[PDB]
Amino acid sequence: MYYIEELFCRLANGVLNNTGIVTDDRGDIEDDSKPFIIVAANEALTRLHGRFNMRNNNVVVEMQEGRTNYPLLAKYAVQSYDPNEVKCPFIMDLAGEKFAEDVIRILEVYDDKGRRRPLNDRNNPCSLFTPRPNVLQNNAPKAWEVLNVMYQAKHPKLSTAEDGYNEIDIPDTLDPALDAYIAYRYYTSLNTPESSAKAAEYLSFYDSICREVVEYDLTSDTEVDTNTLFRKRGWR
Amino acid sequence: MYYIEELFCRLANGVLNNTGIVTDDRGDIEDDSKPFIIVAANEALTRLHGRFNMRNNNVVVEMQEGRTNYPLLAKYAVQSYDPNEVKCPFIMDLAGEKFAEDVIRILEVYDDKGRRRPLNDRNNPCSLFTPRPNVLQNNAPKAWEVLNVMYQAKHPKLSTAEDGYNEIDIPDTLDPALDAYIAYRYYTSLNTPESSAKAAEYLSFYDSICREVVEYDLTSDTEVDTNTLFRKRGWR
Amino acid sequence: SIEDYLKGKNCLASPNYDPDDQHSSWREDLPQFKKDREHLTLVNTRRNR
Amino acid sequence: FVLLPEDAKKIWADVDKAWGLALEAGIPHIYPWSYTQVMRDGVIYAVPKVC
Amino acid sequence: SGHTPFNTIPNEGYCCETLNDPIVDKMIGNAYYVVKFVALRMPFIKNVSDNMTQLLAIHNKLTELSAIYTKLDELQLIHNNLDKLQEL
Amino acid sequence: TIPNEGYCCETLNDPIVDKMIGNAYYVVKFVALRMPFIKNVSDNMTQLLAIHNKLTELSAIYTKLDELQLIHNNLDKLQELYNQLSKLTGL
Amino acid sequence: CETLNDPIVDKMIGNAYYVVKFVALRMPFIKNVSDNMTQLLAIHNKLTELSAIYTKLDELQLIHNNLDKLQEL
Amino acid sequence: TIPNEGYCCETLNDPIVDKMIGNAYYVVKFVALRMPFIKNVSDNMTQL
Repeated sequence: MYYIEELFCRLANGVLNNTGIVTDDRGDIEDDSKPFIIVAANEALTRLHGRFNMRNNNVVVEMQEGRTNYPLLAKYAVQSYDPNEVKCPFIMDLAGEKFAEDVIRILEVYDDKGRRRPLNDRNNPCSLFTPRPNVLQNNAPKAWEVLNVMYQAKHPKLSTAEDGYNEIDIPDTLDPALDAYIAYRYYTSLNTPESSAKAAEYLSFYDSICREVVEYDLTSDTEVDTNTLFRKRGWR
Repeated sequence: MYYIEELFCRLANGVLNNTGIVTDDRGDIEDDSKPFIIVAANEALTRLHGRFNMRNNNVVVEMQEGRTNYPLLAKYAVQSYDPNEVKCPFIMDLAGEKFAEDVIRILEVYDDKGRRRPLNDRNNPCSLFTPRPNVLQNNAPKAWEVLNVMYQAKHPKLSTAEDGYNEIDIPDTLDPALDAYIAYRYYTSLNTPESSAKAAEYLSFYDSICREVVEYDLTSDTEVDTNTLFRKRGWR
Repeated sequence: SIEDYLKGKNCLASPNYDPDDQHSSWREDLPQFKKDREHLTLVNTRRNR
Repeated sequence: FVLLPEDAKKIWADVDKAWGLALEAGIPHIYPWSYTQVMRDGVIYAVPKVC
Repeated sequence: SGHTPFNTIPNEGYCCETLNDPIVDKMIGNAYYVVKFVALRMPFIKNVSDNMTQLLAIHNKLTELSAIYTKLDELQLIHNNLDKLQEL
Repeated sequence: TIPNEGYCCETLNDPIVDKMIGNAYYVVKFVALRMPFIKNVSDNMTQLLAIHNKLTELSAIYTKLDELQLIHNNLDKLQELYNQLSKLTGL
Repeated sequence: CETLNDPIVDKMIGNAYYVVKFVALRMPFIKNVSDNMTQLLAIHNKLTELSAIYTKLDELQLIHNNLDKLQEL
Repeated sequence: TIPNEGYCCETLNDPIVDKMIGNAYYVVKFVALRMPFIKNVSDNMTQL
């Protein structure tokens, strides 16, 4: 829940202390070396959010008469659409946030009437398909039809361009994993044998921390639920 | 329970004697290298409190009419909220206890009437969900409804800025683990072949001490309770 | 401080209370006002200044 | 009183204890005995280390 | 482990007790002593509050009462003899 | 039939709610919100005790304010160089 | 099993909660008193004068209008 | 009404409580708190 400047300071004080990237007073990263750190941080956040299933997000898609493929992009969102290019958007962002393009995997799709819609089921005619990992199909659009999509989400892009996201939202147990990944990227990029050995060390540290977090289940990844098939099958 | 200055003088008179950080009298760390030690100490405390399950804390959250998502952040605490940004806070604090974000895992949630609320149960309509590790969901808020959250907590943030927490609360069997972790970080950051060899030793020492403490169960981590399923199942 | 225990009221009910510092039984805090005397020590003369 | 400077440490520790007792009693004014001995033995006053 | 303060009525095994102290400790911590101090001497507060109307009226005349008090010794002035003389 | 009952609407000056007496949390927060009044009472307890002690005397005075109002107005004329009263009795 | 022991001192709901409820049910008195600290401080200030007047309350009335008329008479 | 019995309110000048005589800890602490009186008596035994 801290800004990008705190990340730059924490890198200036932790790993990357001897490196020539850091300013003279050891306060913050030098200006010309910031895009490198931003790219590395984005890659690390995507890796972690793919691994751990932290964020569960929702989006609402409204159905037009002649369209069957509904890609989930920011072009068709209310808060971000360009009136000249797209006449009518089908992704609603009225309340809050801007729906950054962060669709990794689609889990559940529910109709506007409270009825579930099967995904990727060939033998069920009333099913929804995904030709691409974020594109969604419905082959029979109807009037007054709306679908709610529950999907696994990744961290929104960090840009530091006066309009991008400054905030970093990550569990406090996984800061060292992110820092280790950034250090691995840098020391691999240096292209020397000693730096290569240091990069190997940092990558191994990243893996070990992730495996520890998996062992102790600090993100509450495991889920169970009450049995419902006992009654469906007819047992007494 | 001891000050931060005791930690600085223990690191000045224990490990890190032979390094150039310490002052001439070897009684304290120089002003230039205190942020580094603070960052390392916070990382070590997060590691230990994630591993061992020492602290168990509590929050009181009351439910508003139109809210279902209740992030556990200081922006919504009574002592720390901004009146113009947030109309009404929902997390109750005290002037002495201001609720720093220290939520690792949520264990139990209890109603204001003394009845337990199932957590993350898909097949139970009257259950609470956590989309994110620090966010709660209640799909049917009601009048005069308040919830108690029983969660595992981490150590408060050390800042040494006349407003941060100076003290350290840790069992006396795990001081060498913290010192070894700090030394590991410092010796890795040097980027020389000998320093890495020393850092491997320090990290292995930290691991061995943690494993020993688990082996003898000095923190009373193991918990056992009386059997109540004997009566529920109908046995005689 | 056993003598202080003997010659004391030691009654919990008191009229003094600071609203700025209200806490439960959970909170433990060391005071910021450290109390420490100054002792005589000979200068090292090995640590050249 | 510190004569024969090879005996400085023990006598100055005793001076510390005596000053502690005098401060406990409440005497207003306290003197180290001499300028010569103080400058010869390099006596300085500092808070003790916490460890 | 720990006991949730809102976990009142845990009395599954045996009926007695409800365990309501932890909520008091959680919300009114460090300030229970002032509450008890007021509670012990509450009859005095009740008696004082019962006579609020009057105790405000004695106030609406405090300066006048002080001015009258300044002459209390002089007020008596042995009126009997002067009354007898005036009756003539 | 819009509901307005909630913890947000309540302020420190509101009275108690009879239906929520059974709820322990409601009573605890009821006492917690109104700590300024209890602190004001506690700080000035000696004055209240003295007034309670003298209430038996200050209880009567109250019946006699009306007479004292006229007596206070008369006092200025009533001074009359009190030493002259002995001479007037003599004459 | 049961740790209540003496019923006269120990309450089932809880000692602290019992005191808190006792204070809560009698809040109007505390509120009425607290609203008027400024007024009851003046009476405490002038308590000595009020006590002095109380001593002469029984006398010194004398239907004093009768006395002033007698002076006029 | 409001109970005000406890070990904190107890002082060395208070009399014994007949209810807690059976409690061994109460008797032991009652004797322990009032040790100055016993020491004063023992010091001046010849005079007595």
